[PDB]
Amino acid sequence: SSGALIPAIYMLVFLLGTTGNGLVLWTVFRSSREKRRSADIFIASLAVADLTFVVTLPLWATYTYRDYDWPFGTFFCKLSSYLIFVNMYASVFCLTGLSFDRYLAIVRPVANARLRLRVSGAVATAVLWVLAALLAMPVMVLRTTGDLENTTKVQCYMDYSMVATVSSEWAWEVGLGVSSTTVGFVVPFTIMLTCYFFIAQTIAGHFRKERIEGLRKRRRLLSIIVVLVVTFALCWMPYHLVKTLYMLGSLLHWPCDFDLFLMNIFPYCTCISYVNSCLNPFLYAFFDPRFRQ
Amino acid sequence: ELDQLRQEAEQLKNQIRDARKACADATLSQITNNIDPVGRIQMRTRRTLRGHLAKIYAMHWGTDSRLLVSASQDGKLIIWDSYTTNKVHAIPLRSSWVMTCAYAPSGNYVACGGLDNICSIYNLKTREGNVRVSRELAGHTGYLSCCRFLDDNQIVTSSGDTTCALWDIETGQQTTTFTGHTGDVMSLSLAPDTRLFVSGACDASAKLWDVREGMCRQTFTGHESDINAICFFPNGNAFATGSDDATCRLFDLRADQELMTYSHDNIICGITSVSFSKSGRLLLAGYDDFNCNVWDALKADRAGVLAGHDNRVSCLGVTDDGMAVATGSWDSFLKIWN
Amino acid sequence: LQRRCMPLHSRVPFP
Amino acid sequence: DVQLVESGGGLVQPGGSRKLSCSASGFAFSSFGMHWVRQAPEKGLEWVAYISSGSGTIYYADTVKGRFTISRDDPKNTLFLQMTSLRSEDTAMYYCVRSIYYYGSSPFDFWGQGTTLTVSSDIVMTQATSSVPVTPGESVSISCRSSKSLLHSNGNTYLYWFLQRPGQSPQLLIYRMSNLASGVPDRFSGSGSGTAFTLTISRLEAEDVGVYYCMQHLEYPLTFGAGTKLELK
Amino acid sequence: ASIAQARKLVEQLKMEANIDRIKVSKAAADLMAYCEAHAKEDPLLTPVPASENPF
Amino acid sequence: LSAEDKAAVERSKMIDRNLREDGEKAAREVKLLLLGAGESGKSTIVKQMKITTGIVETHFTFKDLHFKMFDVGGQRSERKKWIHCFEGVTAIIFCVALSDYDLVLAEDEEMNRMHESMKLFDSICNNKWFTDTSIILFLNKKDLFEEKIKKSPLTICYPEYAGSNTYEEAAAYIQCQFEDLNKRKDTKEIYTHFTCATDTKNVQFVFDAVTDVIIKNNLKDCGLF
Repeated sequence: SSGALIPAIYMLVFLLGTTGNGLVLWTVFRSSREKRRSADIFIASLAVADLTFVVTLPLWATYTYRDYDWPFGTFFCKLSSYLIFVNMYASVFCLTGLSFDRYLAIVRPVANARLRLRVSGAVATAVLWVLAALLAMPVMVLRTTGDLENTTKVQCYMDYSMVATVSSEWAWEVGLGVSSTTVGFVVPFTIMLTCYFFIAQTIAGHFRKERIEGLRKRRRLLSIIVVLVVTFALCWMPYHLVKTLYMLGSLLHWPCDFDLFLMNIFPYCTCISYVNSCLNPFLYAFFDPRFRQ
Repeated sequence: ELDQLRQEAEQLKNQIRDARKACADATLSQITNNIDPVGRIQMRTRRTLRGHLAKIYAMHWGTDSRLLVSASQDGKLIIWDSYTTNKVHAIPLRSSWVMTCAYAPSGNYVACGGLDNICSIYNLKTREGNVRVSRELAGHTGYLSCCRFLDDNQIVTSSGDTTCALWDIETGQQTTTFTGHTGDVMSLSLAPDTRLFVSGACDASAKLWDVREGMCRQTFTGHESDINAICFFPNGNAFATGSDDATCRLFDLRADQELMTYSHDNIICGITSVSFSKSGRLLLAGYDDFNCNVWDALKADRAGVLAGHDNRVSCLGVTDDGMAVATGSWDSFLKIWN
Repeated sequence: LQRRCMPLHSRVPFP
Repeated sequence: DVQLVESGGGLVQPGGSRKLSCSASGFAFSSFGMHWVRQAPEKGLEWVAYISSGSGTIYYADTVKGRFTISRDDPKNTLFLQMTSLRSEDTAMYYCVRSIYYYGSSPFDFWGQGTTLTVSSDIVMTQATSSVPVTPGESVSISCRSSKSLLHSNGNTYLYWFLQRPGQSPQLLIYRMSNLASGVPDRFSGSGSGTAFTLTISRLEAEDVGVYYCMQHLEYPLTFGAGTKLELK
Repeated sequence: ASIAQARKLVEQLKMEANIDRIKVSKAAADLMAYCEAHAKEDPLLTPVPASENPF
Repeated sequence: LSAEDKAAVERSKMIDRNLREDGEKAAREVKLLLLGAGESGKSTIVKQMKITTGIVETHFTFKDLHFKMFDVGGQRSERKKWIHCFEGVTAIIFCVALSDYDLVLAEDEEMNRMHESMKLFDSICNNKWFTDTSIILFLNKKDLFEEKIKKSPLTICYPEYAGSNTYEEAAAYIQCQFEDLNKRKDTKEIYTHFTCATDTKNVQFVFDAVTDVIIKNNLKDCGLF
């Protein structure tokens, strides 16, 4: 299109993300033993997801310089695609995970804490970590390599074989798209919304007195609630939004000019998604007054 | 009429101090300068023990160098096994505060007492098979600081107000009482041979008593701050003390003066537990700077950093035979180092 | 021009 | 006290089924393990079953592995058996033995009274001697031999000693070599090494008459000794 | 009350006064002799190579 | 390994499981502590909540929340060494009588008990071990103070007093000094409830205060500040 030589933003974005997640992991490794209060295991999981979500893309950054070619064989992109694809599920998993324990703890402490040693007792974390891999299994072998259709340049396109009836394969792509879109959207957004609303109601009930010292604390806490809810409630959809629009406009007439805008804007939602990962550590680790030394 | 008595007391202590000064002729440092250095030494976390969920205050090695007893703020008293890391017994207490524990030389009795101003003696080898309270000793209006066993029928306690007593187990009575201190007595360590013991108080003064008669034999006062730990040499010659002034000193029974002083500029913390290793060459000490230190006896030098903990070291002990040591710290851990 | 979804899994996509 | 009671008995035709029970009297039944032991009418004794605290180890023998079972319950302090079909070899004496295992423990402390029932590889203990005439007072030496060496890598032996007066249940005498029991005088003693072991006694008196046994506790199917009878001419 | 303590201190001091004292050099010699005598017993100074250490 | 070693293993695991059960059962109990001059009617205050033995303990529960009640009055020794045992206390119920500004009791040449209480409160609150522990203040008995202020101005004990002969301003003065005795501001807080032979109020106020402090502690531990 009009734009060219895109990865200028990508190098700096991945530099910032690598610096942030490396700092987070270095601090957590420099920290002490299990005495970490209630969420540092989740924070470490998020940090390692950020790491092995941002590590490997510079190859695709130099791709456009070395365009229409793969130098490392099929298996390399086989593993890279799965590694990147699992992480976007990992984020939507251990974000609701990081919110659920706080929701349990800050609603009714007298009634709660009964399931603290049951769900959070090294039980929910493992299943949350492995569910992403369990649902990313269907793409163990789906992206074999070929020379496009006529132009003899290698790329490991998503394999279109899916040996079945003619219409079954198309059903396969539409299912793997729609289910992927819905799973990380419909439910988890509801958990975060309802839990944050409940926490806001409880904290409003607790801080009835408008003390001068309490004014700053309450304003800060409410602002933190707002920013954490709004970042995920805005800047995570656009990739799913644009791909759902792709399917919808394939179904509808949706003229070829709109095809052109969809195609040339599709690279943008990439970075509009990576911003979530690069901002999560700044959102969470930085606000801590300890700042992990 | 107290002024004249005060002035004879002043002149008497003045001439006693003058005699003490005249007695000394030379320092031990340059006499023992020719002793070969021991060199660096490295210890390792050979074994670990866990199961407590709260603070740990005191421990005591048994007479056979195989059994261990440790207390906690949680109302449990568990007895360990040194070798295989097995749990043998659990003793649920009545009062939930413990500051000292003791182990009988006959391997049949244990004692534990704390803020309740009460002393409890327990029986292990019972026919039925469960531990039971044997007798309760009461009469002290103060917090206990240490309990030690002289034999299977005598208990010695260092009280908190001004006194230390000598109980007997046959009848719930008192054989004698000891008075003469002003502050609160912190430690009471028996001697290897059972006719002497010293119990320093919170007035920077240490008094040596006699078990049978009951008179203050000697009296020492050289430190500036409180005394927090006392121990003896393997024989009945000398003893060493520890204070809150970031220093440790040792004296002599016959010389009745000071011998050596340990000081290093970077040390600013305090002293909690002190013990002497066998053969009388190495003196160990646990400090308040999250670390434990080892020193040479006859020379002022440092040998290593026996420290891998994450909080203050509370209790420290040495086995009778001398196989290893033990350091129970503020956290709910316990490590045997060899 | 009339190209058939070559950006779908080639250029820089992870669908 | 530590008194125990056994219940159940009588004659049953072959193929019948019964249950036997033992009751505890105040000795913290929920913290100790216990066994059952078979006593042949004119022969030695046999081990039949075993249960431990917490229903963890439910070991059995190697001859009655299928026809017998054991069940326990912490409340009411009772232990049970079940029988399915009895052959002519099941008629014998049935006992109860309490045992606790920890560091400085003395297993096989107290024994019961027993009840009567009329139907109507493995280490070997030699104990070659069977009867030895003895005087009213003298030193008597008793010896036994084993198949395998009893010395374990830890450094402790695993042979026990016992005694049984006529018409009375046995009692412990030496729970481990060179360790005197609880409740017995100091006249007894013992020494041995390797596989051959010998029991030595200083003085005699007209209460030591009885039969002496021999145990072993390395390999789980405990094999009893032969027994030596003293007549005291 | 306080005067009684003052007197008691006076008798304590006069009893403490009549104590003989040995020379410090003798104490130093005794300590060195004990150290050199028992220097070969402690396993902390010379670690047991393989066997005589329970651990 | 011989069978005795295995048997020791099961015994050890049983003891361990008993220990963990006991710890988890006893981990959900809150601890409270008391301090005072001694003539503050502490026994009476205990009696209202209720409806040589230096340390006395009591238990009481209201609407399913177990409380543990303490006392440290009977020690009569130096406080600098035995205070570090109670580093886990959730709250401290400091109580002092306010009407006894007059009627010198300790020594005629010595000052009134008000300044002694102030010094004791300063020492208790500013100690380094309790840097993150809330403090709750109660005033013992009031109606006698109300009937004595009419016959005697409050400035007889306070030279810098400048108020009138009314209850409210003099009270606000008193908790003004009690509040600004502290020098560590944001972490702690003081409540200063007035109880004078009133039932059903002390337990409710204690419940509200302990809920506030526990929720603040959990929020701090959750990394939200």
